[PDB]
Amino acid sequence: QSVLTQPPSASGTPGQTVTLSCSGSRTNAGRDPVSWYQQLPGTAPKLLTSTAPQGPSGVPDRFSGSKSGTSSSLAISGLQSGDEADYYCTVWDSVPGASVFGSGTFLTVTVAAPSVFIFPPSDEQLKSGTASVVCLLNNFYPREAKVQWKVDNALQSGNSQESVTEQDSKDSTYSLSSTLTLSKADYEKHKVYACEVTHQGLSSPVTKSFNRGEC
Amino acid sequence: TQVCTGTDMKLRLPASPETHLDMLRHLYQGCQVVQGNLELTYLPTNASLSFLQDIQEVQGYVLIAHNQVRQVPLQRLRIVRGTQLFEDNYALAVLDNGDPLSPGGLRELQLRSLTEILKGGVLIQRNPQLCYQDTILWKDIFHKNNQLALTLIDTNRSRACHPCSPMCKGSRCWGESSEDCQSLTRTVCAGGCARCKGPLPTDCCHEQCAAGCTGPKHSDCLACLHFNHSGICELHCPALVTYNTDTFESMPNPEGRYTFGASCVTACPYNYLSTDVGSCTLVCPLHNQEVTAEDGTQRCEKCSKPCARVCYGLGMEHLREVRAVTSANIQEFAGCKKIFGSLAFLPESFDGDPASNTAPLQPEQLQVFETLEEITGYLYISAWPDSLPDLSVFQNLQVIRGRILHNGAYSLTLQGLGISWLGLRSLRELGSGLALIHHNTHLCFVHTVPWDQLFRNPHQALLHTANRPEDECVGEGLACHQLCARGHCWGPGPTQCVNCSQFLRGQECVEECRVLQGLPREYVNARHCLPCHPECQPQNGSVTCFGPEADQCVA
Amino acid sequence: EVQLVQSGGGLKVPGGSVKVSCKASSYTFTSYGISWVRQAPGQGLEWMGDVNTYAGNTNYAQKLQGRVTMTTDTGTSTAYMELRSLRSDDAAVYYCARDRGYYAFDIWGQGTMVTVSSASTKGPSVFPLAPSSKSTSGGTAALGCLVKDYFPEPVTVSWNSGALTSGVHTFPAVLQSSGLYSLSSVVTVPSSSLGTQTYICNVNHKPSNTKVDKKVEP
Repeated sequence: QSVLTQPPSASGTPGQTVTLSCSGSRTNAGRDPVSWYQQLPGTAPKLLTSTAPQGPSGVPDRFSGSKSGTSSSLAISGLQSGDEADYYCTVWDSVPGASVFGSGTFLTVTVAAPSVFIFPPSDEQLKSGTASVVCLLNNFYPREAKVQWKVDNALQSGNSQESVTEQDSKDSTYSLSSTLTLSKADYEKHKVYACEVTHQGLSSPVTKSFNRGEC
Repeated sequence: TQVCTGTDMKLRLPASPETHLDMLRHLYQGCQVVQGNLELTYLPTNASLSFLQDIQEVQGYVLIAHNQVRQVPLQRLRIVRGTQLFEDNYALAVLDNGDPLSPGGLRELQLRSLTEILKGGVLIQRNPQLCYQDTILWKDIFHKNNQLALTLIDTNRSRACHPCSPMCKGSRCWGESSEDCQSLTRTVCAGGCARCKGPLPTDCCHEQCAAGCTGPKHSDCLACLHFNHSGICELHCPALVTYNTDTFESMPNPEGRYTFGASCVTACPYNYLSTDVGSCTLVCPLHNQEVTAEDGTQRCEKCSKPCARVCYGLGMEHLREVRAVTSANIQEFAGCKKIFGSLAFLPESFDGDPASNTAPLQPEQLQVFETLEEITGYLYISAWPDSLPDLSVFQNLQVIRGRILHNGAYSLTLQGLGISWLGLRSLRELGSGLALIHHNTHLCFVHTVPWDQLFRNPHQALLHTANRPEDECVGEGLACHQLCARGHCWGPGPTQCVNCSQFLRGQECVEECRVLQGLPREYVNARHCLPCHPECQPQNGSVTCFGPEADQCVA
Repeated sequence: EVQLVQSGGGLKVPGGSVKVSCKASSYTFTSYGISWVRQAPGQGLEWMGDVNTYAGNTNYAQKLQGRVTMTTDTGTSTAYMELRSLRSDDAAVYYCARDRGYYAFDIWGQGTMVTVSSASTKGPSVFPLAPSSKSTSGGTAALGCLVKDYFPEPVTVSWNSGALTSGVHTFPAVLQSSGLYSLSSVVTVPSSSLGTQTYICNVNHKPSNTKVDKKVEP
């Protein structure tokens, strides 16, 4: 009746043989409820395989899914250049039946280490009640990154909102925009504002920070 | 051929349009009486409707909608008995034959012969080119004891109508012409007079007569109120047996007849069940079996024993309101040698109702129907599982009688499949109805089938389109096998022959029968090959057996 | 080509309703079901309910019962998402789909635009993000203009009256919990023009007709 996708992100270079997963939470049918989808950025999802190992018409043969016990497995022969998408599965058994938290792949055209910067909130927004410290990541790959805050060495939670650009038209790398939102009554309290950036392209979690007041 | 049969497709758009017109032209081309709903919908304008031109009676309703022809030649249309009615009101309804946003659209009813509307009302709305439809004294049409005298009529058009005919008495007319003039027969009549041919009394029609006359007799009638007894519009066809009034032994009455719908016949026609009680049907009356009679007839006789169990299809009994076969009813059909009703396989047959934990139908399940021989209803397929390359779970299906027909008209339908050949080998009779086979991309061995011998009546015809091009079909090489007689097969190889060239050995065609050389000597019987008795010594070349049983051989 | 087309793509105030349309074409409408499914931003799928075309029957999921009515329209061929008592949570994309086969959903209307937030019209204030010693990775420096708290969408950003398009990254609007959106729009330059070249951002919120220019400098 339910499922879980690991990973929410796997990456891939051409010619390669790929795998995506899904864990059925009960001895589903039976066999043949499950089906996988392809999601292009900002357009309608479309079915790819169903009855697990059966393509429809208009979905290519380098696609072919499968199952084993209570787990399904999509398969791609040699990956290609259009396959930039998030992939969802479904155990269409009984009702109500569930979707999955989404395995989304991307096209690794030479991993790019992110350009990590830091920005204290401007001196006018500060006297305008609110505050915003943006931590820009520039030109990286894949879209999979780890962005966290350490306001004076204490991890934050809930007081921030991420954002990520549409894949670049010419180089195939992104750009990320973390924005911690706080108040004027709280920013005057702390001093340090760190943004540790762990990424599958940096050898170790690269970290930046600024000093409140020290320009 | 006088009598045709209605459709029953309402306003629902025709599955295969490129066929649809050619469906109509077949149903009624030749037709006079029409036992049931004359439905003429969706027709575009380049559409020669010259087959209706013969239709008198129509027992059903008369539905005309979403067309586009500026004119439908239903000009001889005497009477429409509103037996069943459109929306259970209207024994005629002309709806949206105007254009989907000089122009097209139905323009004149021209019904210049429609005297009587035996039951039900009239409903003529939204036909923005239609004129003189109010301009009819609708009250003369409706029967006297028509207690369904209700009418709704749209007059709005984008077109300005012309005056009637000068040669028209009142402003009353069906069409602008002078023969198109409403000719009245109830109000302008003399006294009690239901129907008459003029103000005079002597102009009165018979009582049994019913839509005017050309005389005072029942044998002078323009229609019948009960039964056309061989020219003499009657109340009751003479029943099959007469009573002495005193004692009451009733030896049969030679000049008795059979009520066929509106008729009075001696012998109920092809697919129809003659009865004990004197009717013709397509369902025997209760506590009857459907026998196969000392002639060739189907017939409906009694049940001494509580009658033996019997199989039912969709549109029959507990299955009546069921529409498709699913996993949750498919098993009922196991063991069934003859299904009363019909089977249909829609694409929801093959992905079940998860809303109701109804499993999808698995292609091994169908292997029930190989026990089935005769469907008394229709057969309709629109999904068949991707695998099974052929409709052969019906390999033993012998006859389809189509006393139900899909969407009114079609005894065997097949669309949007993906089979690669048919495979009904045993299918000999297509009792009634049309076969529709369209949009099966991989379907070959259709052409290869000799439909003209399955069929039973002239109005019948197989219509097909969007299939797999039968020239590209010898393109991959597919064609009947050498042992298939007269070039005719249902699919590759000598299982799917239609008649074996020489003999049959089971389900496979062969050149000859082992009377002389094969591993066991056989004996021929109805051009079937069958074995002799195993203890009848192998002869070094000559004849060995001489029959199936234990004796007739050698030693 | 078989199709589903969807409308109603609008905005809504919490505690109102909308009834999304779904005109299905090029297939016998009645002999497949029709289903709806929703998709908030950044997250994924979530199933609404069923709707046997042929006979109405339904299966609106738990998270939405009594708040949802789904309706066929055989005569004209359309399915309708009658959704009620909505709120911020219920802002998503509402696709419609059949289920030919063989079991999932195959054909997909584009989905529709449904967002909920109780705000009239409101422009943003544009506060810049200045470069210094902390934004120089190598010889490249980054400078921007933080555009925050506006309503409604959309907003169009140009750098230095247009001349500077390379390096420009304008992230999509992140809707604050406060009921308004917020964005960021930087530009990566060689760190040799900081002072030589003049750096300003020209924003455009048409619904409010505000036109802000914000010089960026260390």
